[PDB]
Amino acid sequence: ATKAVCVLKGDGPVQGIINFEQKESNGPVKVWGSIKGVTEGLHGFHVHEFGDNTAGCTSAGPHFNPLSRKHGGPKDEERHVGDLGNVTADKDGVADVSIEDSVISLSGDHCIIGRTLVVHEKADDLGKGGNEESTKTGNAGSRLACGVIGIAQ
Amino acid sequence: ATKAVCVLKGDGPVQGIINFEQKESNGPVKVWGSIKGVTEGLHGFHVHEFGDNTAGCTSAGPHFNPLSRKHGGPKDEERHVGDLGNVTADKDGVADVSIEDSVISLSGDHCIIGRTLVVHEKADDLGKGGNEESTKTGNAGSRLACGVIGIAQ
Ligand SMILES: [Cl-]
Ligand SMILES: [Cl-]
Ligand SMILES: [Cu+2]
Ligand SMILES: [Cu+2]
Ligand SMILES: [Zn+2]
Ligand SMILES: [Zn+2]
Repeated sequence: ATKAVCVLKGDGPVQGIINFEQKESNGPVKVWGSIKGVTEGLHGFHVHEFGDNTAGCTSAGPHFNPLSRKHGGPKDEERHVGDLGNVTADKDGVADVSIEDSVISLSGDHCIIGRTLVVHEKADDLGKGGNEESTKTGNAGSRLACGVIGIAQ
Repeated sequence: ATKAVCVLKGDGPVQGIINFEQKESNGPVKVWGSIKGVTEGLHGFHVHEFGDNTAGCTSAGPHFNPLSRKHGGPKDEERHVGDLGNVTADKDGVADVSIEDSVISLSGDHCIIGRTLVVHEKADDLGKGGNEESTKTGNAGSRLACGVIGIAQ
């Protein structure tokens, strides 16, 4: 299988390790791991275009959107390639991440390797929020931690 | 694509930002930037196989070596793809990096996107030391700082 990994860090207490595995060419990508230091509830979770952390998470730019679509949720046909929805933290501030997605890839034009994974302050409204930002960013707010997605063994 | 970036970090603090640019896929990659916090003199400088920083720089594994060749200097035919030689720090502990390399790439099978850039404790002996490690690691010693190479705007 092809594999990738991302270490999430930021300016505050949020940190985690996220794994990716794609067993078959153009097949589903399994995304799993854990994030700690976040508030209980849902937090937006996306791949952003640039693997640039020079000024922290802001340097990663907008959502990864090679097909020029509107923002949505991962279950929607209308979404950015990088739109992985929300992750959910428990009362301890720990989110167990377990996603399977077939729009991201670990090769080709939808490849996410070398791009940035970002966990946000607020929930992503999945494009359902009724204001213009909703179909751009999902209103997920500030970037609490990020990392560059790297090739894994 | 045509640009990449890497934020190097390690204990010291050792800190740097390294940029990569490739005009066309059949051309060389320019590698430039600055590294601070290291001892005066030459330090080994390589792309390692994995973009995995989970336990720091050790997690990046061996030099990026898709052809299974021996370790060398950047000028040599017999080298690893990731063998970028040495960078040189001044009395103030700052290295100004300025390399052009024809073997690394920002696309294709020698693509370094999603891999780890590492600066070392010691100089790289370019495979011309007397010992068996010379033609594996160049005897560059510990890993002072690293980061994952990301796609840049
Ligand atoms: Cl959802
Ligand atoms: Cl040299
Ligand atoms: Cu995001
Ligand atoms: Cu090295
Ligand atoms: Zn989006
Ligand atoms: Zn080498």
